[PDB]
Amino acid sequence: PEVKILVDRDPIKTSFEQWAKPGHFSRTIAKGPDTTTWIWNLHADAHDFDSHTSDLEEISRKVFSAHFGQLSIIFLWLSGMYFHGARFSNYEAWLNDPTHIRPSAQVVWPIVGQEILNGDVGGGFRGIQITSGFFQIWRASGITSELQLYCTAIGALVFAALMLFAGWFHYHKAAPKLVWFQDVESMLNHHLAGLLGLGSLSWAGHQVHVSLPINQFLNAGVDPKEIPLPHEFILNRDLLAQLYPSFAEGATPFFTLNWSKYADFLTFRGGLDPLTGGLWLTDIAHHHLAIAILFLIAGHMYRTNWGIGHGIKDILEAHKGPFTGQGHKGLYEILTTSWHAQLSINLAMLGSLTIIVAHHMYAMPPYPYLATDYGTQLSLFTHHMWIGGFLIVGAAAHAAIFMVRDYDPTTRYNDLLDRVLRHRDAIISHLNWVCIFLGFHSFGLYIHNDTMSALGRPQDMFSDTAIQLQPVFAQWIQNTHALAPGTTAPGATTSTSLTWGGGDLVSVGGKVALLPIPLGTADFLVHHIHAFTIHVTVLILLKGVLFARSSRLIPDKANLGFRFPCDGPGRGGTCQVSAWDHVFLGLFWMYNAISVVIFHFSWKMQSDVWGSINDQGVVTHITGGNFAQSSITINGWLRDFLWAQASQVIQSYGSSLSAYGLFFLGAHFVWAFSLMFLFSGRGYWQELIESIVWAHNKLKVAPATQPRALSIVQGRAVGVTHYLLGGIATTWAFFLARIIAVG
Amino acid sequence: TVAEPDRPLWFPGSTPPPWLDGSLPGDFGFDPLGLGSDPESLRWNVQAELVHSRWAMLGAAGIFIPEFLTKLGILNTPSWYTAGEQEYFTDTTTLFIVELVFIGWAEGRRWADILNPGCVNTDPIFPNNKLTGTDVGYPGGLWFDPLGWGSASPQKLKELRTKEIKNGRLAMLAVMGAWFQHIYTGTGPIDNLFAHLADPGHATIFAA
Amino acid sequence: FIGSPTNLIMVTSTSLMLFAGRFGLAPSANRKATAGLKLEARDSGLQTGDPAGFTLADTLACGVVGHIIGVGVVLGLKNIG
Amino acid sequence: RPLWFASKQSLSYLDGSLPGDYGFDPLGLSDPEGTGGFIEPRWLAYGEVINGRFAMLGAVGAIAPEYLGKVGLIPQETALAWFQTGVIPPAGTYNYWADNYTLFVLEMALMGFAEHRRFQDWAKPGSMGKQYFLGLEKGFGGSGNPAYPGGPFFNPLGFGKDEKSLKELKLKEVKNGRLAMLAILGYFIQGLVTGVGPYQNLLDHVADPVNNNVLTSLKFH
Amino acid sequence: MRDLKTYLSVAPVASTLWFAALAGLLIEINRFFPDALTFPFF
Ligand code: CLA
Ligand code: CLA
Ligand code: CLA
Ligand SMILES: CC1=C[C@H](O)CC(C)(C)[C@H]1/C=C/C(C)=C/C=C/C(C)=C/C=C/C=C(C)/C=C/C=C(C)/C=C/C1=C(C)C[C@H](O)CC1(C)C
Ligand code: SF4
Ligand SMILES: [Ca+2]
Repeated sequence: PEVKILVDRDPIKTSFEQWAKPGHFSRTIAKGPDTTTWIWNLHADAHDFDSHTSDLEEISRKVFSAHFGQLSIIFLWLSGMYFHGARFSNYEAWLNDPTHIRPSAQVVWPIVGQEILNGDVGGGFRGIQITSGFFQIWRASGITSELQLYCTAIGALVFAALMLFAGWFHYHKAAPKLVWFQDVESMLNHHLAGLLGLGSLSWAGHQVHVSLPINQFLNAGVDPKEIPLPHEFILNRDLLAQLYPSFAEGATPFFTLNWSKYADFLTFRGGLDPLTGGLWLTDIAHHHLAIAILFLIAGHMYRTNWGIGHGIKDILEAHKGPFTGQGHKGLYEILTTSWHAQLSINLAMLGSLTIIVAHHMYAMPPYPYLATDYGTQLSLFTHHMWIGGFLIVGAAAHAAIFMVRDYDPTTRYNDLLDRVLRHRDAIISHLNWVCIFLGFHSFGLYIHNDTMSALGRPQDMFSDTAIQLQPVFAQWIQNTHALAPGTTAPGATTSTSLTWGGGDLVSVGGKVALLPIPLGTADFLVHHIHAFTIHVTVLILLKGVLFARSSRLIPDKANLGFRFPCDGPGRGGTCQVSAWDHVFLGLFWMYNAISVVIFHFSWKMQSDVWGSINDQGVVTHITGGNFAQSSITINGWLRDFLWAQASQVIQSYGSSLSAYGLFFLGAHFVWAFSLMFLFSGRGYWQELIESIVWAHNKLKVAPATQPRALSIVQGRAVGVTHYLLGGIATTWAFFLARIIAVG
Repeated sequence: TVAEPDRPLWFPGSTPPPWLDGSLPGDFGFDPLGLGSDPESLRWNVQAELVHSRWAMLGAAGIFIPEFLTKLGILNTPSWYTAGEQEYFTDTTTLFIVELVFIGWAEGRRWADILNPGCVNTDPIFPNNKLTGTDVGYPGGLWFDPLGWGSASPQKLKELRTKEIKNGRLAMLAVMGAWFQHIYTGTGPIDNLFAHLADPGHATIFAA
Repeated sequence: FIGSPTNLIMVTSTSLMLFAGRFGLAPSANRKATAGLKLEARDSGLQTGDPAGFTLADTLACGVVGHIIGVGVVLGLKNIG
Repeated sequence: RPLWFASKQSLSYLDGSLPGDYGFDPLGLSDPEGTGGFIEPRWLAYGEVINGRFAMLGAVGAIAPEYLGKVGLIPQETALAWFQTGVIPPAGTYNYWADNYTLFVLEMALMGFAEHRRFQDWAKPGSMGKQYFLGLEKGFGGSGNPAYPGGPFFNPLGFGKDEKSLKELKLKEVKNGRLAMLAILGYFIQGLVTGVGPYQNLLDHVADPVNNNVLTSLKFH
Repeated sequence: MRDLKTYLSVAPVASTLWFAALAGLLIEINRFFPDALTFPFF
């Protein structure tokens, strides 16, 4: 009942015996290779811990140690970032003049004429321009010299070493026992308070002392090398008092509850900083302070050792109504004995969170000189969108894995899950109908507009000048947001973001940072397209999860497992009936949806937001507002978006962006190559390999390990992997070249 | 071999590795990484350590005695670090090649003996010479042991070999230290010694 | 700044909340909460010296929540008057 | 035997076999049940004793130079607060016979010899009375209990020939170690918020209790 | 050591070391004689 620390000593002794034996985990694999297929299997089941054994304790220990290893990898990656910024970057030159110099933190050695990639990025530097946005982060943190970057890189390297040692020590010397992993109340309490709340408090403390005074000096125009070091602001307090007088009293306002006196650096302004084009740092510090309070309070909910608290089992079992029987009874036991359930929930939540992060980050830019760095904005949005989509698809993959493997009503029975499995047919039928209806009305309208335009009947089109489909609800919501400050939210001076409205365009260095985004008929159509694609991919994934165990076609689908090619050509053909194949199709549909989303974002930003301001205030947008009138037809998307904006990438040859054109063509190649695997079957390839192997046998040069063709599931996996790589990489090259040449 | 279970150890209180039973001269049980576990690899490493020790002792002598000799106004050897480019009677490449063939001959003889003990002790020109040494790494003979100081009881030769290997390890560390000093500082080892002795409290690593 | 309205409000708030905690009136460490209406009796493990089973964790929690409510009330009052 | 804020689970493994056993382990770190690396109860007891010993040394030392800096011939420049000695260079430095960094390296070499020998005794008890060490190894044997090795070096005056005397002396030792330990925590936090020095802080407080903790809440530095 | 040698000769590790060496050799050859489109020696 009590929460305590439980471990076991020396479960596995570090050694090299198992290194010499490939595939120790599986007995048959340990025996040795008979055919080349063996090799692939060895990799396909490397991290499938729950299949190598059945003991929950061993699986948990392996998961914990692998987490430590991945954390070490992340720390090494961050240390590499900071070191490259410290040595192979023009960070100080960019710091002196942000808008003038293009950030760059990578140079290429001159070996085979590749030194052309070391382009003129400004600041007396030649390198490869970086769109990761690290320079903005370092500026917002208060880093001014390369000594600080060097120190951060060394510290991150040391922490990577510490993470690696922690993984080794916890798997081989002191491995926590199962009851330790199953203690979720204390885990939630610590993560809510110890990690998130305390970490946010720490970051707020840094921002108050380092970010605020340093960025204030930088924005005042002081040269970066003449600014006092970040530690001075802590030693002598009058340094802070000068910038913000309220530091003079020092803490006594905080303890007498005269918190209003801290209004100097703890504000609720909102909007953007007109000088840097980012959020007010005095708002971000207050943000993190409030977040710290909220999380430190929320991390005191679940009972651990002193009676006070909440039992998660009690909360779950206290909820149930007439429509769900005894719902929520038994879920606690399901979520504390199966790792795949937790993994699916967490993957779904993290994917949604990453998508929201992208949306909010281009909505109101949080870093200085980030809004006008168009390449950085576009790259960050697209990257986070793709990461979130992949995580969401993985959520379905692991939900199906749990359903096939760990779901068991005889021992762990849940009522809600049973009811869902009992009316899955109705669920999927209605979802199918919704998908069809959305597909017809979203895409069908595009086809209608295209046909009308081709027939010379623009008056019949679904456009802003013919038949309008105005998103009244979105317009009303953003109008309510624009009027919010001073009416419904009195304490805020500027609206949350400048996309809501209110005018007040914000520009920096002759470039538009942000301004109100209008919503019209084209926006309505593209939003409905988004809804259609999301619903179809959800249909695929949900159908894969629900029908994972059985269906009217194969009543014993669970016995075949989560991953398997088919069940033969019987019953008319049972190709791709497994849940893994449903994830395989969901990958294609997720790619479709995310590609359309990023295309919409890019074209809308270029057409109606990004651009150059002039002396009279006349905004010239990168694309002259052609989105509203050209995006309502497929021909416009093919002509005014793809054709028009591919000129930047295709011309990149002979310059520093030639690598982008090379990657454009190579991504096209890899994508077309994937179709080789996606369209064929392994029987033909095995038959051809037979003749090849005979040709080898004729010369006494045949391999002992017989070369078999790829398995069916492996063929599908290779096809989808190559398809995704090619498509995403060609879009990556297109976006980067376009926005670096035109931005 | 005389296995000494209770020999002094590099890390007092810890058991030495099984493969280090004190047979070799100068065995203190130091093998954290366990590089010498394999017997054949152990023999190869023993030979490598012996040759490294002898080369490094020669180098330490020829780097330090000459500079301790030129620091005092006795003669005028230049700095060892930059001694490679001061032009001699001929260019460096020809000297390198002529030196290479000779030392390659010697090292080939040594290699043949290492991988096949007692198979090259006889002189190929006059087959009545014969190196007396019967141990790999210890050729002996009139050439490499004219005085015959180390041909007595095995116990005496054991501690003499231990003396050899310990002096060799010291010389290896000395030569590496001279290199690292000259690259870190810009003076000679004797200059470093004199400066540090003048100011033992401040003239150290932490002066930069 | 001692005995002032803010100090008096925070005192009375924390004192009243802790007094509730020590007796019934609130979910103590040894007193379970059913649905906010009835309180059951349990032993949390940690033993108490106070006769009423008021544990150190209980007094810490009661004080903390008392300070939270006092801070909220005082800040609101000073915000409007 | 009085106990302070003990727990029923803590009372199980805290029976009184160790000096200063007041049953105070609400946290439960000394779990045996769960025993592990550095969490093993004997290691925790050893750490308590060693930390208390070092803290007693540091508490009698960090307060000394700025005491006798007021009384005696001792030079004014020589006597500084425990934080101005060069331990924290930003708060003040001093010019000794060495660089402060080579001082660290020398301190580290000596302390390393001592601490490595101590640990190798802890792991395999009695292993340091074997290998040579300019003699002196017969005095580095140990007594089975690592925290109390004894011998000619660590107990030359022969205190506590009988066992009870040793029991009560261990109790006094652990109590004084805890006192000095908490006092060093006080040193740290006082010198942080108050930034004057422990002895001068005591002197200016004992003039009158005007200098309360709440007074320093303004936090000048 | 023996097991380290064994694992150090397994297909992936051996292949990566071989290809790193080959890449370095080709890189150096190109560096010394870059922009070579014919064999002029004979
Ligand atoms: C440092 C010495 C060391 C040694 C000698 C061993 C030895 C062993 N470990 Mg172990 N381990 C170590 C460190 C070590 N480990 C560390 C630091 C961690 C924390 C991550 C772990 C965590 C760990 C776990 C969880 C497990 C083992 C297991 C094992 C045993 C099985 C074979 C094996 O190691 O896998 C194969 C050897 C490899 C080198 C595989 C590669 C793994 C690395 C992390 C890949 C690097 C990722 C890379 C950056 C990916 C990008 C690709 C890109 C480069 C193209 C074996 C006796 C397994 C076991 O005991 O089975 C019961 C077991 O499940 N270890
Ligand atoms: C924290 C996230 C997370 C974690 C911990 C896991 C963990 C796991 N997953 Mg999973 N998954 C995730 C996210 C995650 N997944 C996401 C986001 C998706 C959607 C794409 C999936 C979809 C998925 C499927 C379909 C399956 C799993 C499976 C598994 C299990 C075995 C995986 C394995 O080792 O096979 C081997 C792993 C490999 C061979 C590595 C693949 C290498 C990729 C394809 C190359 C990447 C290319 C690179 C990015 C760019 C090119 C570089 C190159 C040119 C050098 C394992 C427990 C398998 C299972 O059976 O579950 C039990 C399985 O069938 N996952
Ligand atoms: C092997 C014997 C040896 C000896 C006697 C010395 C002696 C000396 N070194 Mg040196 N050094 C050595 C090896 C040695 N070194 C090695 C192997 C390296 C490579 C890491 C260095 C790299 C080095 C540098 C970069 C510098 C010195 C310097 C110095 C001088 C001042 C000490 C100092 O501050 O640096 C500290 C040196 C170290 C921390 C490395 C020494 C560690 C090795 C393992 C030797 C350990 C000693 C050994 C156990 C006992 C020796 C036996 C006997 C001679 C007493 C001093 C006279 C400094 C100088 O020039 O003076 C101004 C200086 O800048 N050394
Ligand atoms: C037990 C427990 C468990 C349960 O269950 C719960 C709870 C209650 C939580 C807990 C708690 C605990 C605690 C609190 C502890 C603390 C500790 C400390 C403070 C230590 C120190 C400790 C401390 C220490 C060692 C110290 C040491 C010191 C020294 C050496 C010093 C030195 C010096 C000096 C002199 C002066 C100069 O000028 C400087 C220097 C150089 C610096
Ligand atoms: S074509 Fe392939 S997947 Fe389809 S039934 Fe036949 S073997 Fe199975
Ligand atoms: Ca325990």
